[PDB]
Amino acid sequence: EKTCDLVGESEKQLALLKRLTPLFQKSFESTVGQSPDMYSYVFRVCREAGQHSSGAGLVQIQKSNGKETVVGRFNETQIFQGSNWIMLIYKGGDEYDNHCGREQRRAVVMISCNRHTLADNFNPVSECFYLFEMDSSLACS
Amino acid sequence: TCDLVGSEKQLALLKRLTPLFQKSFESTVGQSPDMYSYVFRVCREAGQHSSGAGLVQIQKSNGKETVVGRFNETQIFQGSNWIMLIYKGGDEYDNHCGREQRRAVVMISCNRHTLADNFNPVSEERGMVQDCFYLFEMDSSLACS
Ligand SMILES: *[C@@H]1O[C@H](CO)[C@@H](O)[C@H](O)[C@H]1NC(C)=O
Ligand SMILES: *[C@@H]1O[C@H](CO)[C@@H](O)[C@H](O)[C@H]1NC(C)=O
Repeated sequence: EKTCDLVGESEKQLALLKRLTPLFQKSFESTVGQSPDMYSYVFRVCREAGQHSSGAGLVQIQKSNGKETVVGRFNETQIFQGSNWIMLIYKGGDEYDNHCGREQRRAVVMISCNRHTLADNFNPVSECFYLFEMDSSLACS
Repeated sequence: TCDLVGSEKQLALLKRLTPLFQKSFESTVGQSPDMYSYVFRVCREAGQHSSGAGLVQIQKSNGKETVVGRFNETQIFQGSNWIMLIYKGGDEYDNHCGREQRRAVVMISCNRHTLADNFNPVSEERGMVQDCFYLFEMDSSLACS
């Protein structure tokens, strides 16, 4: 019954967490790259993404063989709300092998207000920083 | 002007933002005594005592300026209806957040009715320090796609 664990205990962030509950059971996926280097990014809200990555909230899957690399874990979550957007952050991903000071990967998902959908249009923006975006009326105010 | 921490993509993005270079943005948050004024500029000096600052925090009680981020260390990304501008290399925290260098993150949302407006931090000095993250927002049709 594990959900998001806030990095630190902002109640403003806990309320934000309850506001996104409607997305907890949805699964977001997007595939970029081209054969044979196609990678599938699967993202979940406060639930585990991927098939072999316990605690991962967003994983990168090599389409060729299904090898999973954790980008972020929902047990190290941060969440902020702007005028018409919500920023979700998952820390504690797998460390880089020979890049970025070999630091733990991290996922940043920019959820934009879209009054015409509860959830949709998830995709990576630019892949020491993994940026993604998606639309949701939940990020509307 | 801005110095990328790089990318042709961010370079085009920097030029796409030129229309905002000579404007200055300010927003004051929190109430007496501990009120703070945040001054933000695009690829241009924002501080009065802080050289190379892209975004500064001014303690209103005494005028102490803190560099939140420098434009000589810029990063820029564009989403569907937003643009994320990042200024790293701000002054280090004194007794918070591992005493690491501050950085400013500004979320520019698409707004097809203003070239630029509604600049403000997403939280107050207090909350921002607690979260070890200085996040700001503003509107601009330049962030529209
Ligand atoms: C998150 O969960 C992972 C499980 O592998 C653990 O290693 C890590 O310490 C946890 N992070 C925190 C700070 O809770
Ligand atoms: C940015 O400028 C400051 C001087 O104010 C300097 O300390 C820092 O090393 C510079 N960073 C880069 C990108 O060279």
